[PDB]
Amino acid sequence: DKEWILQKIYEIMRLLDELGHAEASMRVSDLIYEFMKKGDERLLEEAERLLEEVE
Amino acid sequence: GNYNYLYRLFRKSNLKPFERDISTEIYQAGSTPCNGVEGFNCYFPLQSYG
Amino acid sequence: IRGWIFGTTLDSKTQSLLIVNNATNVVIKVCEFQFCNDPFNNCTFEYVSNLREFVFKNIDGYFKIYSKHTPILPQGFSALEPLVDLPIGINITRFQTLL
Ligand SMILES: *[C@@H]1O[C@H](CO)[C@@H](O[C@@H]2O[C@H](CO)[C@@H](O)[C@H](O)[C@H]2NC(C)=O)[C@H](O)[C@H]1NC(C)=O
Ligand SMILES: *[C@@H]1O[C@H](CO)[C@@H](O)[C@H](O)[C@H]1NC(C)=O
Ligand SMILES: *[C@@H]1O[C@H](CO)[C@@H](O)[C@H](O)[C@H]1NC(C)=O
Repeated sequence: DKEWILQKIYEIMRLLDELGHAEASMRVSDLIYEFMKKGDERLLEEAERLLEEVE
Repeated sequence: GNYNYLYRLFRKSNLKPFERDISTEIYQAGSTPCNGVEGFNCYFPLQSYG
Repeated sequence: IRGWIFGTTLDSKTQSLLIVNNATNVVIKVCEFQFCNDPFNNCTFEYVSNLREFVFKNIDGYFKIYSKHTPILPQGFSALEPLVDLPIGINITRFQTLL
């Protein structure tokens, strides 16, 4: 499951760059770094929430 | 957005003091070899600052 | 013997430290060199300057070289003086001697 979560967060920041919202992308990237060091899956929920605010 | 500046987001290990790693080899996040190809659990290690 | 190659790999990909004594001087480079399987682009450092003892150490940041030249591996004792401190921020796991 962790592998899919990392892929989803990665795709979210990639999209945020494409959408022209670099600050949101930067914030999501930070979620990736923290995620790769932890078992905390709520970082996905934050990546998704940030994307929803942008879209 | 100025996307010229890059930082490394994905790395297999931490750096030693004053070590300079400029490799662009695709990072393997999963259990399977990437062989230079991005995709599920394979990423280009550098992310831009927009 | 003219020189040495130091790095993680000796096949491009990663920067390698090449130290070569040729004719009149010593040429030191840290380019991502493509080496031959029998030796004898991206550069961050370049510098250009019987029993010969050398010591090579890789501390964080610097690559340290010590050396001593004495007249004549015979039994005896001497100490090696420092030669050069190279500010090369690379990973070294293997090396090769160039003849
Ligand atoms: C120098 O590079 C070597 C590889 O060429 C590194 O060794 C690898 O380290 C990773 C991460 O811990 C391991 O998963 C690999 O199995 C190791 N490979 C080998 C052949 O040992 C080494 O750690 C690097 N040195 C420094 C200081 O970063
Ligand atoms: C020593 O090698 C360098 C290349 O690294 C070359 O430019 C130089 O001319 C050589 N020295 C002599 C005396 O040929
Ligand atoms: C030098 O390294 C950079 C990555 O830092 C790469 O993009 C570039 O293509 C390399 N140039 C050559 C000539 O290999």
